[PDB]
Amino acid sequence: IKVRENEPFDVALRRFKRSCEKAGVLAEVRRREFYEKPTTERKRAKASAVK
Amino acid sequence: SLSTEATAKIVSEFGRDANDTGSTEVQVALLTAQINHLQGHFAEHKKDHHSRRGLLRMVSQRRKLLDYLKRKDVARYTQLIERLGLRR
Amino acid sequence: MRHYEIVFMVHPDQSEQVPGMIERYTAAITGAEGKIHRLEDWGRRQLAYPINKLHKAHYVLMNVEAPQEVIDELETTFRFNDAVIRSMVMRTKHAVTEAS
Amino acid sequence: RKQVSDGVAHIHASFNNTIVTITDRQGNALGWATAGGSGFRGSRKSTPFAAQVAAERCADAVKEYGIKNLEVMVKGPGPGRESTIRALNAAGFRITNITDVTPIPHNGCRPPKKRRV
Amino acid sequence: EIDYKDIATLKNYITESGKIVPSRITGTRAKYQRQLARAIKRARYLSLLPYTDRH
Amino acid sequence: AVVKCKPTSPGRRHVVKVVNPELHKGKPFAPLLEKNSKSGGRNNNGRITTRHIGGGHKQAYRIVDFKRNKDGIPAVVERLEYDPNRSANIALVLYKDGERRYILAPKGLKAGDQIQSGVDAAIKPGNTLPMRNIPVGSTVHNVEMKPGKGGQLARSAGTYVQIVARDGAYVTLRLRSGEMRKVEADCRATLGEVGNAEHMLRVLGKAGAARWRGVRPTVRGTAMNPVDHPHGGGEGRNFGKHPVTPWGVQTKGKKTRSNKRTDKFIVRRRS
RNA sequence: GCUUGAGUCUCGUAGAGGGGGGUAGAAUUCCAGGUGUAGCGGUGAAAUGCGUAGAGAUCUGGAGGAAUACCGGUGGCGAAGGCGGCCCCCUGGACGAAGACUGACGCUCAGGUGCGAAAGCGUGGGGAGCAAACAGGAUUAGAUACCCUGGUAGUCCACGCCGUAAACGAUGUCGACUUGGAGGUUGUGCCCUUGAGGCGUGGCUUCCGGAGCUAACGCGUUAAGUCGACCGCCUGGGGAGUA
RNA sequence: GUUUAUUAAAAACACAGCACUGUGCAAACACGAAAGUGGACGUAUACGGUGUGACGCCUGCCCGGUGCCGGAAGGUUAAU
Repeated sequence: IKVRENEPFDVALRRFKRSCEKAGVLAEVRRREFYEKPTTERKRAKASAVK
Repeated sequence: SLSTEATAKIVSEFGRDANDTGSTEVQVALLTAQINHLQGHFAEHKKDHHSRRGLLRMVSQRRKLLDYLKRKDVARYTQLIERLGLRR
Repeated sequence: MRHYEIVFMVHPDQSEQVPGMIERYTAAITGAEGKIHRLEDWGRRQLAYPINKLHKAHYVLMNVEAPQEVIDELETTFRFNDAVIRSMVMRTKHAVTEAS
Repeated sequence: RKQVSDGVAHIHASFNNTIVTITDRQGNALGWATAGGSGFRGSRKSTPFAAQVAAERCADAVKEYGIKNLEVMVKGPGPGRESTIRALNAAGFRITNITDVTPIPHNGCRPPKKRRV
Repeated sequence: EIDYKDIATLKNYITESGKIVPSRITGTRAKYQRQLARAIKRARYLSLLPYTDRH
Repeated sequence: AVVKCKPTSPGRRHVVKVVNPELHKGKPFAPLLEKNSKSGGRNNNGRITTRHIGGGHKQAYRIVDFKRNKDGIPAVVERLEYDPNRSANIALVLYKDGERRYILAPKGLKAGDQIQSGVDAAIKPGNTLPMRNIPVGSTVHNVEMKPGKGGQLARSAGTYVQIVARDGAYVTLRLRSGEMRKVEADCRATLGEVGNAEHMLRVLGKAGAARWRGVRPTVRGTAMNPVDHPHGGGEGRNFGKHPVTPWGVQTKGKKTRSNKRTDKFIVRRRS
């Protein structure tokens, strides 16, 4: 949302613009409510990746 | 559940010796006490199949122990039936 | 007979009647053979969200061992008292370092 | 001009269209502009430039009131969020707060199953 | 044993938005994560801890 | 929960027996009883005004405490009794002062347990409280349209009005049809919902079941000649005009509400 | 007779196990108001739709019904189906330490009985989202579809019925034996209470893997290995789980 | 079961059951020039009206017309 910062800024930016979890949870809340197999698919992929 | 003090009274009343919590009379008496409590539990709303499975398990294990008591010694079996009011 | 932890928040405008509140509730509890372990009046406290369009509420915690019947009628009194805006009755929450 | 001179810009950046509404702190709307009304329709509506034109249009819409500082309330997953914010500080209003007010439910109502293909 | 009254301790495990932190991040054991989750949900009920940042 | 009814006869085929063992078997309370002489399609003028009302079993009326006074005295519930006048059952209540009354029967009945309405009350349906004092999200019944009037809404079997909060002076009520009506917060309320929902499950089964209930036959207008009803005539089954009442107004659609004093209170109307 | 199988007792431990009742918070929709004014919604692009009768946006007050974001994890629990907010009441099971007790009371089980997702059925409620059927709009040669705007039964609750699923680990239940490694979860003993640090010992679980087995893929101490008890089932494919 | 007493007892009317619509209580609706009364000493699991007529399978399409429901952009609109 927003974290406490000093009112004068060197330049007007947001620190966590592209890292916000809001966009991802909005994309998952919109449609496609499977939620059963992707946990196992993610776990098998993660176990393959970790060596 | 069966209370500790009720369980101790059952083992002291139906036990041929003290600390005989394992005798067949004591096991059948404890099982009957839980049957009589669970009947009042299952009077209300009667949809608890999961607890009813444990209830039917107490019934079945009681039947096996009473059949064992029949084959081993019939005098004790008839006395236990007369004490707990079953198989009328 | 049974250990319980009771926390209730009171509307800020009704803050004058909370010592009488805890006195009558403790009296009912002690009449029902209960023992009060830690009667702590937390006092007024800002709330993280508004409930019933109020922002600051009185708080008091009781931590009583008592029978289930007196705790259920206590819960009824909490539901029917309009000063209590929310009340929670927990499980044993046994004897630990008091005043937490 | 207006005496309070403080406002909030609500950026409803949906996937198709971005609506920018500058209101006061009490919620009463002073002005609004949209990506469809900015002159871009169809595929260009979703693009970040359309939201920039929407922000500039609402900026000149509330230039009558003399808004000096505006907090920013951002809703939605659309491409127009950061573009609308940038176009507001380009329009020269001081941005005092940037809050992400997207309605994130709890497990909530059932989502639409549509667009499955 | 994690008490909901210790909102000072639970603030270390809530995020800025009010969410319960992941155990893979804070390194709590599974048992203390579950007790922490129950305590946060109780304190959220008592309004000691906020449900979300906005409200 | 339902005892089976064999089809020994047509007329016994369709009705299946749904009864309550908790209902009292015996005479009703005589102080709370008065006569109810049937007035079947009658008037002071003597004419039929409401049709299909007629011959049935004699019913004696029971005084039911729609307005719940005697507050401050705990009421112990007794065995529930059958009320032929209303759809739901009635419950005997004995207060600590000795006053015996009839109320609408709550869902829960406790035998051998004292019932209290003050400080020592439990979480039990049937407790009376004003609309200001109801809990958040609570369902109430026997609520009053005017403060001090008596019960007007949710007095039937299985009917309840749910309320979450209040505006401050007028509280909105979600009725069973779906209408939303603001009544004053001083109006009384009885917590929970009324029983005897299971009683409505069974079908009547025969013509004589309705004729016991007091319902005389309904003749369709198409059966009649042109003069008895606007529908009616011809050598075939259908008259073939727009659906109307015997006096001419449209049956289908055609909203007939004309009250304008109460339109401010009824902010929302059901479809 | 015996205690080594199976069981009982004491003390604890973890858990979306079940049933009942209460409450909280987001969010969606609707109703009434405040500001406000030409678009909104949607899509591959469009259109139906909604909107100058003032929508969409934003604020406030209220109503209602569902699922409980984060925690959340090839985590836990349950015989399976399955079970996720918090709280209370009622209850089933597992597991661990130290002993005590009973003394084969055990295993399986055709018939039989019970539980059995979702959809469906009956009666009565409820109905916010979603949505079979249905309507309109688009794509196409056509499109009784995929896409869009709607939308009823249903999904929700009480009681009763069905008795089916790719109900799967496509792997029946019980007991014994047979190299290891990395983990997750829950007990417990000791040292160094002294780094939720070292050393053990149980229960469930995930992955890889040796011998062995298999037609191969793979399984592999939770076997598809080596055995024993008992039950169910199969005997080419369509016809056919049909008459 | 009821029905044209006195040429028609039926396949007619009714009937349980089913749907739709109205109706938030001083309720709709009805008899009343009105007071009043019935509905109802009932409260949407209730009432009234319409059609169908136990039970099993179910109830297709078409809102162009008429009717009803909702909105009054715009026009045309009475007394005043």
